[PDB]
Amino acid sequence: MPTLFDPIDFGPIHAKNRIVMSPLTRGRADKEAVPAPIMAEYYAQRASAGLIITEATGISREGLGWPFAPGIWSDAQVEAWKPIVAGVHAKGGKIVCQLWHMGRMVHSSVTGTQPVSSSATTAPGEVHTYEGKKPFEQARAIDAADISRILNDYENAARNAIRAGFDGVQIHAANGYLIDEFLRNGTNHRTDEYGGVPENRIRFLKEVTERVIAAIGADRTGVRLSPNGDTQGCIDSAPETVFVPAAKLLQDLGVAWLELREPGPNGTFGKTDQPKLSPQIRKVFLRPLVLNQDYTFEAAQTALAEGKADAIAFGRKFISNPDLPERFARGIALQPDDMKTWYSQGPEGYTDYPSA
Ligand SMILES: Cc1cc2nc3c(=O)[nH]c(=O)nc-3n(C[C@H](O)[C@H](O)[C@H](O)COP(=O)(O)O)c2cc1C
Repeated sequence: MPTLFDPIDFGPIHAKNRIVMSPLTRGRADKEAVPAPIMAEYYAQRASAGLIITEATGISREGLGWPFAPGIWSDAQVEAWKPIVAGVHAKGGKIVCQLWHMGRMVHSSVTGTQPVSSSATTAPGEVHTYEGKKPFEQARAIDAADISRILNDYENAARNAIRAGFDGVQIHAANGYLIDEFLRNGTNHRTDEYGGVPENRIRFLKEVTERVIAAIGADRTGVRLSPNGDTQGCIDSAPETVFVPAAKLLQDLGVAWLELREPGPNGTFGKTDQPKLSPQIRKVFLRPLVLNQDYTFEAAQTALAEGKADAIAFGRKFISNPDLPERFARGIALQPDDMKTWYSQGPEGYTDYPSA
């Protein structure tokens, strides 16, 4: 019954439509992870999205490896995010901060410390640094003092997001970052209460989510999961046995909304033959369910008509179509995105894609 053009409530967040801007790392902050003024223009250009999910935003230096990505642990960062968020609100938009701990996906040259993870494992390929790509480093398996600290960092980051004026947060529990490295049995080789059976592998997600909810409210908390397909060396051998229970826990804790990134067999941002778990998750998580990856306008419209999702998040289309909702409403061709400038430092390929 819903179309992409119909409004939706994400908890108390009143979105004007169901065309979500997915989280996109762009690397237009400074080397100190403080947002830069150009980011205000980039997000204001995209304020017609029913909801913007920010680029992944580091909760701590330990968890933030991506060159020129922002953080939200410090008041300098909070003060720089304030005008960015204000410019979206002034255009009638809504925006949530995606809270990031990268886990084993960082390089020590950026963070100053060894990568941390569920287990002492190594991501495949090479990692981005300020001196170019380097081999990934084997992580260290976090202990109870580290868990306490990391929970504190999620708590503080969530508080700071609200302090900056964000409408809410999304916990980044996807794409082979720290939480995902606990969830999936390909990365989690722990012997303690955080390893082994699915309820143990969900425990870290549970504790992060509980601490964010206690800080800012369940109704202001969303989560992203990526249940299916290897992403950055992280895969589960039987994802339904951990991700359907994870989604149910989130439902029971009061989490306001859930986004699933789901590659398919012919996916163009990763691909996989692991089946998509959205149909099973839709039956256990009953609040707004946002799906993502490879959606066209007609596939998205059909998903909402068939009750498969309440909203769809678009990533690459929002890179090059700041006015994606208007282009869809008006049948205007979608401008191609320039992959060479996804992660570069310029305004080129960032704030210089025109609106219709
Ligand atoms: C340049 C770029 C940066 C991205 N950064 C993030 C990110 O910060 N957080 C995240 O959860 N996903 C990130 N993603 C994944 C997207 O949110 C999205 O899942 C992906 O682009 C597929 O959806 P699409 O087919 O609509 O583009 C990124 C994708 C791209 C292309």
